[PDB]
Amino acid sequence: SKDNRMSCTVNLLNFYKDNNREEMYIRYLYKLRDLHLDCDNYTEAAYTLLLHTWLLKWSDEQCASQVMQTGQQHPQTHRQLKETLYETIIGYFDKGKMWEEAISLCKELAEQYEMEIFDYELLSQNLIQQAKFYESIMKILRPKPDYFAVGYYGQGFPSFLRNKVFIYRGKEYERREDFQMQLMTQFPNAEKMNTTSAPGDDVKNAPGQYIQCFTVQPVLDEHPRFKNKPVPDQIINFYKSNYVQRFHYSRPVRRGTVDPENEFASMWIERTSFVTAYKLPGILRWFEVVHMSQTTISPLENAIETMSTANEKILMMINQYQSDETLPINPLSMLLNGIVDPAVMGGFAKYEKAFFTEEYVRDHPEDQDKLTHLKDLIAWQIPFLGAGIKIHEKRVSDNLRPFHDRMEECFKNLKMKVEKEYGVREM
Amino acid sequence: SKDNRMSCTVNLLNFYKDNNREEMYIRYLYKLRDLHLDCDNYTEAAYTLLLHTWLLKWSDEQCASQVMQTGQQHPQTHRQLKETLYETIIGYFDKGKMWEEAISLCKELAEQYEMEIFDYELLSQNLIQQAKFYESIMKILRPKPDYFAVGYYGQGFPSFLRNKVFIYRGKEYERREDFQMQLMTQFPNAEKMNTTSAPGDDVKNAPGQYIQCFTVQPVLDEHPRFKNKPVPDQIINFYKSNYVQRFHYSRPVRRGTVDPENEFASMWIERTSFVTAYKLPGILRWFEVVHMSQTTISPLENAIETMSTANEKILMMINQYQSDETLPINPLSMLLNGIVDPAVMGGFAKYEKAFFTEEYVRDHPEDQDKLTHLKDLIAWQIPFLGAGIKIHEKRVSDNLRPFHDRMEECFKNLKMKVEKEYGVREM
Amino acid sequence: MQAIKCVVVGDGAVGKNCLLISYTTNAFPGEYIPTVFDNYSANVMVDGKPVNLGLWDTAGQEDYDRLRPLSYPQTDVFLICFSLVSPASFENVRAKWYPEVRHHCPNTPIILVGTKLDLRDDKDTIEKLKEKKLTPITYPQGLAMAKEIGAVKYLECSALTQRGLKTVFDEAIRAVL
Amino acid sequence: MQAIKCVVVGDGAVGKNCLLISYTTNAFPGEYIPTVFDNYSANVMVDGKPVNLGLWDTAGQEDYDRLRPLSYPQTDVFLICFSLVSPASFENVRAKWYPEVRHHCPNTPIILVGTKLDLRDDKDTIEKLKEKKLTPITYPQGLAMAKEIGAVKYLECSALTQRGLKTVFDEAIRAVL
Repeated sequence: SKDNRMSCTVNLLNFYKDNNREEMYIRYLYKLRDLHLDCDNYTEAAYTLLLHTWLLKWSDEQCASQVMQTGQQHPQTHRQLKETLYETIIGYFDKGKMWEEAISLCKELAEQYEMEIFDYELLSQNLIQQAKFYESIMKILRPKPDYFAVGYYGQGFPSFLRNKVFIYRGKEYERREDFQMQLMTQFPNAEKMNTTSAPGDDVKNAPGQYIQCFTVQPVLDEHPRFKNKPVPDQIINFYKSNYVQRFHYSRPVRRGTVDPENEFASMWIERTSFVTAYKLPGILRWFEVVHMSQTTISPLENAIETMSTANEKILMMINQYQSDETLPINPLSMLLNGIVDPAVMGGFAKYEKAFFTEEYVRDHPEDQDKLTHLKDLIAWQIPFLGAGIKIHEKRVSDNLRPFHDRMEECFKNLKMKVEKEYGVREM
Repeated sequence: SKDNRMSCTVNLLNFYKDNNREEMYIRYLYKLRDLHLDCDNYTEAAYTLLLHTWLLKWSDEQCASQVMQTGQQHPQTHRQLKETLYETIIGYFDKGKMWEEAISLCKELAEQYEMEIFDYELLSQNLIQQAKFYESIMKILRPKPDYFAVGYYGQGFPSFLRNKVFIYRGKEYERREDFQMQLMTQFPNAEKMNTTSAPGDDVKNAPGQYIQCFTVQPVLDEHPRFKNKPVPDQIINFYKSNYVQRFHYSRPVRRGTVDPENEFASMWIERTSFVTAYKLPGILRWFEVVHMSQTTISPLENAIETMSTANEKILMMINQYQSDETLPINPLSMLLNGIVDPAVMGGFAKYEKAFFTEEYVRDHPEDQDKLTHLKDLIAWQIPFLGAGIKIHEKRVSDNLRPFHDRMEECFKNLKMKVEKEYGVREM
Repeated sequence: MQAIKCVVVGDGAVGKNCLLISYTTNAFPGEYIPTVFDNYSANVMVDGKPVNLGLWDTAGQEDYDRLRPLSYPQTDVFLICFSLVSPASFENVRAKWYPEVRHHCPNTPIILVGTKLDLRDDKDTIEKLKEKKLTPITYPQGLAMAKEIGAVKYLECSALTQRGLKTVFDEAIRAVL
Repeated sequence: MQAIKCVVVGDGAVGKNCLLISYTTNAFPGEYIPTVFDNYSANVMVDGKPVNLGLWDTAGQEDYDRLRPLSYPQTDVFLICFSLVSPASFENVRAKWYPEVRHHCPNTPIILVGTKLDLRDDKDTIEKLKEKKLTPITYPQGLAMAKEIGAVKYLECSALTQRGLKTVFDEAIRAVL
């Protein structure tokens, strides 16, 4: 219902765009915006109205009749209408916690006030507001959206859907379970599809409606502004999960025969990359994937990734704790210990025992560097763990002192073993 | 002997610049800074430290031993030192009420925090303080400084002084009598000249020290960023008295017959233009005059300037009063009533009696254009005074009411006559 | 956001790792990618509220009897786990786990979780169990157990099918708040 | 800062305007440039206090007797001015100005100002005055006048030499402060 409705609205928006009827295009902008505010989608409402401000110039030109919403309808310079809109939009972005966009718009406004219209009161307020946004980015928690890929297959679907795949932007920490419950609500005639693997022409050509849904991972987009610079986790992480057009799906696949003791020796990964028409967030909560690639990760490439990720986690936690000293220590205990004493899952030994024997290296010479990289990662895991454990040592409750005393033990023993074997690294 | 100490110090400074000795040059930037803080000149202290930061780059390159100041001498990136100095400077300019400069440097620092080192706390604070500076420019009185010309004549002066003229930026509320008093104590052997006229070679070549000093008028420098823009008196007025290279002096000279009734018919103006090496404020309270020219203004021309100035005063006051309603009326009462009922000095009636006789026109064909200009100015003065009076009418106290009614009468009558003669204008 | 410490105990068979990781990664069923390191973390809005759920994976092996409980202090909730297809584990709930947990955390709430639910109706599994004169655990047996050990809730689930899975952790958090 | 409304009265000969404008423009002595428009304003500091001093220049002619006092209400200080080279102005201080000012502003402070100080020692001025059996006004004659009408101060000065000038306004303000 609401979903399809938004789709129809955007399709007509595009029709009027393509047919260069500006009045109608604008009108539909506002229809779409009202749908968004109905759902409390403040972000997508902002991106929507920006479609309007795109048509306005910073100018003293009297706004045309067509260029104005049928609601407003009074003489205004372009600069004025644009200013008013920018205020509304910045407000929407604020409510949806995209503060980098609010800031970007504020900046434009600020340049007008200072360079063009010379209003220092407004500039003053603007700067104070930017100062609050910049502060907010740092001091306020912005929950990570989950993203989901939905394929729509079968002749039962409209052309704008049929046999395509979209990436959706979920609500805060939203789970596929619920997202898909709702979605299925949108498509009563549809069958829930039981796989994540792309279907054949036997499906795509069937008369009904078959829907595929699975969680995908957002890839950080290349940012020139961040290129060689020392950007702090709290600033860059957001972009890790937001303003994104590239997404990954990873599936485990067993190739070769499984060793029961070591499941990691046999675990290949099938990784699909999706690229959307426009980045998310945007004027809709979903965009169509226009590009798809596949890659296969060997058990070793995967070990390497796992290790990279763990190291990353520990480093990040260390900075997060080093900066804010009010945090609960439980999360640190859990992560650190989980890596220092992986009594259940086995830790990087499962990797050694898998890749460091003579047989493997003899069977895969082309893997030499990777093997070395792995060793390096393990060598690098030690000083990191130690840095975080020292913090743990300062912050830990008395209740947990015996727990910590034992963590340190395991660590010391592990530092000793690993340094002997892979070398020393200091951070 | 602080003017002398500063002179020496700046001389050796220049020497070091020209001679490419950076350590000594910097040692003297700092001597000069301390000399300014002695006299409590924060503005010129800031301007001197900028001489130092001019050498630093925004960069992580270690500061050379010799680019650092003698006291500090610890390892620092260029950027770290630059930032530190910028903070100090921005502070000096704060105490100097130089807020447009403070804001400039702020802008620099902020682009650093935002684009380069990614510190959003420092950024956020920077932004709040810019906001305060703009607010300040808007809501806080900055006393207009006076500028004094000083000729140093005779062979008794050091060559850097000898037979040259300088423009001195006066302190707040400093008038020529105070200034000159303290100046002439710095030159015990100096005679004090009684004219503003440039002296001949008889004086310049004499063995003694002859000092000539008079107040000059600053001329608004041409600013690219204000060109076609609608800048507020509150903003641009400050540029009228600050950051200036050009000054006028006007000496009335009578030529021909003096009409006891109309002294304005016979009054010519001798206007000298001075141009300083560098703007004021700057590294010192005084800079040398390099170009100097002379122009002669006819009584008619002068009348034009006068009219223009009165019109402009009325206008500014109107803006000022519309904008802040808490203001005392006495200044408005005085200005308006002074221009509407000039019972003492006579008003533009004198201009009419002078230049609008058929004789004057038969004598001065070339001046016809200006004549209309004058008439124009006169016509335009009517709607101005009128708007001032409306305002006055709303504000005036019950004690000054009768006064106001009288002002009102004279205006209505004058409006009648002026419209009748030169036509109508309005705002 | 509020942090919650959930310690997960029970025997080897039970498949705790599989459970936790299957949940926290929002994985498609069967498609979870295991790793070599312990525990796991979720961020969720549970009822009106955002929280960070720490899930501590304990080793149920006897060699750790003296070390394991070092994790206990400051625990908000416990999940005691057994396989619905492993009667022995089910017994070790009253035998070992509840005793241990209660010994170190007399105050802290327990949630009893049967796992491998997807296997209870599996003809082959029922067969192997039968050969040993054994039968899989029924819901009322499990509930009986929960009521006995003073477990705040009793839940059944499967990591493979994910039936019942979200609800275990919902119940953990609801038991804490 | 602090506003001060200073009203200037006296006969015509006295040359109030030249005084006012040459003080406010801080003009070079003799080099003052007149305008066709009345009054004048200065932003000055006195004893380290900033003030905006408006100077209202009144008409001394009797055609203005009825109109002039409309200005008087809410005046902070008055300057009553006579030329030291015009015995008659000195008299009208006693006969005309003081009575008028005091009738309208009974408690408002008054500075008594003799002007044209530069001419009191001028040969020709003294000789023309002698032709009519007149003398310039002596310092003590003026001081006496001031005590008489109750002037807060009595000052002499020349708008041309500018000697004595700055003091007049410093003293008016000091009289309000």
